[PDB]
Order: sequence, then structure tokens, then C-alpha cells
Amino acid sequence: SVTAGIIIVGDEILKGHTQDTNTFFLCRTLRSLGVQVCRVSVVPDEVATIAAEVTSFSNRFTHVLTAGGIGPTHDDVTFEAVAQAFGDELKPHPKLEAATKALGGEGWEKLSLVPSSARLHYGTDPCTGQPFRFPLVSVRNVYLFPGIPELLRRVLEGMKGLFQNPAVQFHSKELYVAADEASIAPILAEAQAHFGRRLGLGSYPDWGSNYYQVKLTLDSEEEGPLEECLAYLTARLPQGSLVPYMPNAVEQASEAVYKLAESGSSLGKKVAGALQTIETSLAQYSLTQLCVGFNGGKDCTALLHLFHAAVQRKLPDVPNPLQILYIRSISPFPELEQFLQDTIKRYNLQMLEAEGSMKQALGELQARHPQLEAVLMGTRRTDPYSCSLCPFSPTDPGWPAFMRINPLLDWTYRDIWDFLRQLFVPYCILYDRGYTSLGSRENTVRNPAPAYLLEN
Amino acid sequence: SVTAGIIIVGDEILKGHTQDTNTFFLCRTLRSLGVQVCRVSVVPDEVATIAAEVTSFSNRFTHVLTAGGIGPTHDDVTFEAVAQAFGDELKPHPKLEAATKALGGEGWEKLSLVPSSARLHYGTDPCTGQPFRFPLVSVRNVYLFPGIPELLRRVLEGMKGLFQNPAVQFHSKELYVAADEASIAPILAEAQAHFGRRLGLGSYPDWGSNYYQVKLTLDSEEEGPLEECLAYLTARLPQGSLVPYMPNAVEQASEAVYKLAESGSSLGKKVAGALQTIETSLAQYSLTQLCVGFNGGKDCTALLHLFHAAVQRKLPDVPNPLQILYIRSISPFPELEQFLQDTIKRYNLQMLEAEGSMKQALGELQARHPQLEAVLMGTRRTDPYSCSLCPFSPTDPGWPAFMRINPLLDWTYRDIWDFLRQLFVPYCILYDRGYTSLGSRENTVRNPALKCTYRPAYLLENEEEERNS
Repeated sequence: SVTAGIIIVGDEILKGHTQDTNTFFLCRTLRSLGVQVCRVSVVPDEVATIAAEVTSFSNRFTHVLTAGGIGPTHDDVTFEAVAQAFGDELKPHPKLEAATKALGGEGWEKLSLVPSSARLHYGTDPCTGQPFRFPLVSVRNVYLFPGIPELLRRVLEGMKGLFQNPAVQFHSKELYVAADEASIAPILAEAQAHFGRRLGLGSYPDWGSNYYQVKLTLDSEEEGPLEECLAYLTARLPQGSLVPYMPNAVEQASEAVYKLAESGSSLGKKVAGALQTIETSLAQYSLTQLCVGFNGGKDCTALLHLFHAAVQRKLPDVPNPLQILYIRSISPFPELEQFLQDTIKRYNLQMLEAEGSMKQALGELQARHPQLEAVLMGTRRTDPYSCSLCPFSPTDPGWPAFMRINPLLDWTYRDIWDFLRQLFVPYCILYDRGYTSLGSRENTVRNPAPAYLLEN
Repeated sequence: SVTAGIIIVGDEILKGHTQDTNTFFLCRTLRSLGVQVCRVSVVPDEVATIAAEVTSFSNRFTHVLTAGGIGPTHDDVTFEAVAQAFGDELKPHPKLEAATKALGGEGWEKLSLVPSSARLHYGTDPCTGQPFRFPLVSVRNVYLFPGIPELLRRVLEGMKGLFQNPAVQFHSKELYVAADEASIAPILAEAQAHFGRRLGLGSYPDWGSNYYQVKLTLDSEEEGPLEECLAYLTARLPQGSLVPYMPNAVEQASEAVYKLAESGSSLGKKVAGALQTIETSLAQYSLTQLCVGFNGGKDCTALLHLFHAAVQRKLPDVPNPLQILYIRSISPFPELEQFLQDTIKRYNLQMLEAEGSMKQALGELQARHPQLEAVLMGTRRTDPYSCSLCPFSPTDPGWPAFMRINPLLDWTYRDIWDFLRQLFVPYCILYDRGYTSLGSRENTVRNPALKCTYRPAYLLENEEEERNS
């Protein structure tokens, strides 16, 4: 049981000028090394305050790690505070003097003025593989790191040996629960009691996903207790509470979709057909010549995901940035605003927004890009004009002439939903609230008393 | 003098599972309101520890703001901790009971079990305009916020009136100094003494810039002292320490480049000519047909900047990412690779990678991209082959068929460096370290002329000395 406390010295973080990113790194790294972090404290550049906090933490924890305040200016007073807390006196340390002298050493006198009882630790910068400029100063069980975030990460990585607890290795499991915290709290209490000291079970909500509301976290020093509690909980919790959620969209999406295609299942065959059409799309036109019609709904969501999967594997070496065509005609829904920005961010899309009917946007697009010659469409066999549609249907004479590709032409509503949910693809949350179609504000209603249970 | 302490509750934050973002929002918000935050504290889900910190912060500071631990599980124990801290007893507050009963209220009894001395503060959620689900719980000068960052931001926005200090207004301003921290340390000490408690002066280094090393920070309740200190320091500090640097190398570059072109100066004329060639390029081919040859160096940096300005002027609508072709030295420098990575995000470029001879990379490209037909080049007329070169030159017969466009043909080394620095365009750090020309690792060395512990590249006064390194 090796514990540690952290003291971050910085006026700026308290003021709000800059955000604190050192604390997350320090905590994560120390967790990996086998050290239990018990407290964190942000304090201003004041000698008395820093000295009090150092004294308390030193008495209470095995290791103490301070970040910031060892500069050459007047506001840098960590060394002085550490001197005070331990009744030491500040003295120029010859080796730090030599370090400053090897370089320019103008006005660096304060950088070598450290507590008399200090000890130096030399290490290797992981980025350069060469030794650091200055060694790490320690006093009793207090290690004085710099505040510069890049340098802090480098120095901690270089000197992490100093903190490794060999006796302890931490093992952790994550679980996604679709129920709110209130419903499962009793089961968690019972499980924690039954297991007691062996493992720590915690819970916290994370709000922005279609597949879980709460995240359970299991922690232990050994691997076994984690699975034992997994079994206990899978039993106690109602069946299906847990979700095997994976971040797929960005990278695994390519191979995950292809795997679903090669599987011998109905949905697998539908995916295989859509992907064959999309591959032909890539073979007739350059991607600079293709664009995906995206209104925000599911059909367009699935189309975009399939196009991404196909593009990646077909064209890994080329940058292949995705282009989409977005039409607004009615005052956007709030959920739609959020989803559209999120989607373009995830996929790194190119939005050429015309506002009106699709044909109008198509004219605008012909104007903006002379190379574009074809549009991918999420039209389907359930959508009217269904008998006339072909996988490749050319644009009407009046409209601006583009050749439309309909990979999802034979896909059915049930298939769209199976495909989206099985791979955990994100979609507009309104669908989860009982709306079967995303339309204008006057157009939208809920037919059920989720959307993915409606049969037709 | 309204002071505030902050207590962040949650084991997960400490273990490293998740990062804490509540603290930045709380600190920024409280400063905007006129409240000085004196401490922040992260504590585990333990009653004793939370209660100790609560007692301490309450006795010492005007406001105490707690985030987390008011959930319905057992590991959430803020209410009980506060009860302990003030010797109070937990008793259900009927209004919170009515709230929990209004909805299903399954397992929500713990959400209505608060200290007997609790006070409720009702508000309205700024996103929905609807009243909050639950009110903000207060005990003494201790305010119990939820832990979910989205919901906490909503709640703080709704009820921030509770903390507004009318007596105080904060003024803050930052300065960019091209000097090491040690050199200005004495001047900063003297200025701070001279101003005493009128104004608060801090300094911190910022590492990723070609134009400044340190950032000075002035904080006060009035504007006058800030301007006074600006004058004091501008006088005390050696000349040129202060720089009017602005991070508009991309958004405002469009207007700036053309402004410099319209100037009747040697450099202005050079920029106008390069831009004329580039505009002609855009008039001949579509952007899908163009790409910028970019090796990371100075010439390509300036070329990309000019090309960007021209594109944003003629086609402000066209969002297309500009395409660039990168050739990798048999042994690239790491710093140059990093600068190229930083650049691809700055300008949002699309990279058509290729290695080997220019001829080889072009052979691969015409396969990867058939639609592409022309390449912009940062070549300059140093050697005779380039003096023979023309602005629009096709590739030799052997090479693959592309049209090379050389807008920078007549530019001189001094002009390149002036164009980059005057507009504060970012460039590879290696040039500042004494390299005047970046080639493969085994061929290039810090330029000896620039040694004295090496001087920047943009001070070398002779253009011919750049060529030898």
C-alpha cells in the first residue's frame, strides 16, 4: 500500500486562465506504477501555504509530488517553501551550479539554490534519449517536478522508476450499464459487501451515448476477483443491463463492417450487397468525384458508415477525406445541430451546405466543385419511386445532371436498425426517444406509446 | 475580498480513470463573477476526509463549492459528510421528497436525505428554459453541485447569481516577451515591488513559438494599473523584448498578404508578383487538379502561405482542403517531421505521401490521383538551371506528365525570411537552431557562419552562405 499526494502550484489554474492537464497525467501514470493517489491540491505561489501543504502531505503519504514553482522569477517559491517545511536552509548545490554554468547561466542563480538536505536524481529524457538538462531535486519524500506540461510528462516518464511499487500491480475492468444509477445502486451495494476488501466497485454516469447511461468500474490488485465480480453482477443485474460497447467508428469500423459482411447471416448478406455497390462506386469515379447525401437521419448514418468502411480498406495509402452533401430546409432540431457537428468531427467531413430542396443543393454543388459527378443516396425500396430505382440511376433532365448511387436500395428498416445497433454506430438521439422519422418540426411525431423496436 | 474554496469529490478522478474538467469551468466562472479562488482540493469518496476539508474551507473562505458525491449510490457520500462537518443530522427535506415522487422515484430516497439545516435554491436550466430537476442544496456557505460535467455547467450557469460579487471586477491582460525568463526576472521583481498590491504580475514560459518565449500576466481590479505597468516595463525591458505577436497566421493571413502586396516596397512587389502567378494558376486549373510541393522547409512554408491567402480570397466559399505532396528525405529530421505534422492541422491539408526521387513519387501519384495535373513549387533562381526555368514549366519527357508552377522564382533568401517573419508565419524550429538549409540528416549541418551557441537562420546576411550548409 504505497500512497502518494500531489501538490500543483499555480496561480493561473486557480484564476482560470489556463486549464490543468498535469494532474490527469500524474494520476494515470502513478496508477500504472502501482501507487495509490489519495489527494490532490492546487495552491497559489505563496511560501507559507505551500509549506503547510507539503508538511501535511509528507506526514500523511509515502510519496509527495509537487508540480510548478521552480523557475528563476520571484513568483517561483517551491524550493523556499520546501526548505521552510523541513527546517532546512537554502544553499547553492555545487552540481546544479555546474549544470547552470555549462550552459549560458545568466540569472540562473536561483535554479541551483535548493534545500541543503536535497538529493539529486539523474535520468534520461525519453524523447531525446539524452540526459536531462537539470537533475530532479528531492527532499525527504517530496519530489519537485516542473510545471511546463511537455517537460513534466517527459520528466515523469524518465524518472518513473523512482516510484514503481513492485509489490502491487493494479487490474481493472470497465462495464457499460444501460440502467440509471438509482436502479442498480442496491445490487452494487450487495456485491461490494459480499466481496468486501478484495475489490473496489465504483460507478459514474457518462451521458453522451445511445448505448449506456452508467459505467461501472472494477478494481483489484489481482485479476481473478474482477471476473468473479463480473459473474456475480451479470447474475444479479437484470439480463441485458451490460453492453459490450466498443469504439468502432473511426478505426475498427472498416474491419468490423467487413467481418459482418463475410458472416453467413441475413444482415451480413445485405451489408455485402451495399458494400459491393459502394466498391463499384469507387471504381467508376474518384472520391473527389463522389459525395454522400446526408440529412442527419439513420439511412444517411448507415450509408456514411458503410462508405467509410469501404473507403478505408480500398484506399488506405491515400488520405481519402470524406465529402458529404447536407441540405437544411426547416429550422434545425437542437439534437440535430449537436449530431451534425459531432458527425462531421468524427469523420472529418466536408460540408457544402445548400439550404432547400435536394435539387437546389445539387445545382449549388455543381457550381462549387467542377469535378463532382455522382452522389450517394440513402433511398431505399420502402421509399416511394421504388420500382423505378436502379443501383445507378441518372438525374432527371430538369435537375442538374449527376448519377445517383443507391447502395441501400434493397435494405429494409429492420436491416438498417440491425446494422446500426450491432456495430454500435451513433445516431441522432431523437430516434431513441420514440420518434420513428426525423422530419420538420410540423412533421415529427412519436407513434410508439425506442425507435429500433418498431417493426415497420 | 470574497474568497472561495473548491472541493472535487470522486475516487475515479484520483485513480486516473477520468479527467477532471469541472475545475476549469468553476475557476473561470468564479473569476468572472469577482470571487477570488484560493484553493482547490480533490478528495476520495470518504466521509471523514470530505468533512475535514469542508470544515476547513468553510471556516476560512467566504464560499465553498462542492462537486460530486450527491448521487443515489452508496459510494456517493457528500450529504452525510457535510452533516458530520457541521454537527447536523440528516433528515428528509419534504420539497426534495416531492421532487423524487413526481417522477418514478425508485431508489431516489437517498437524493432527498439531506442535512436538517439544508436550504434549497431553485433555478431554471439554461438549455431547456425549464426548471431544474432538483434544486441546488446549500448548508452554511457550502453549495453541493452534481458531478456530471455537462449537468454541472448547466447548474452553475443557472444559479451563478448566488456568488456574484458586485464590489469587485477582475481585469486581466497578457504580453509576449521574446526573452528567457531569467533575463526579465529582475525587471519583473522591481516592477512588482513598485506596484506592490496595486497589481499582480506573473510570468510563465510558452514553448511552441518562433516569436516569443515567455508570457507576462497582469491582473488587477482596475484598468489603470495595467496600462501603467505596460509603460513601466516597456521602458525598463531592453528594446525589442516585447512583440505584438498575433495567432492569425491562417485566418487573417488572407488580408495581410494582400496588404503587403499593395505596399510599394521591394518585398511588397515580390509578394504581388508571386500572387499574380498563383492567381493565374487557379484560373487555369481547379483545386482538385493542384497540389503544393511541401518538404517542410522555408521556401515551401512561404509558398503554402501565399497559396492559402490566394485561395481564401478568390474562393472563400470553396472549403476543399488543399492537397500537398510530401517527399521524405532518406533520413528526415524529427523536428521537421513534427513541423510538417503541425502544418497539416494548421491549414487542414490533404497529404499525398510518397518517397524517393521526385520522378518516382509522381509516378505513384498519377495512379493514386488521376485527376491531379499540376504542382506548385518553391524553386528559386539560385543556379543556372533555375534561371532557365519559367513560371509554368512542364516536366521533362522522361518524368510523368505534370505542369510545375514556380511562383517564387525571383524571390531572394532575405525576401523569404522577411515575408515569413513580418506576418508572423510559423516555420520549422530547426532554422532558429542554426540550420540555414534542411536536407537529409547525413548531408545537412548547422551553418558555421551562424555560430558564435548558434544564431538563428534569418540573420545570415549573405544568401550565398545559405547554399553551402
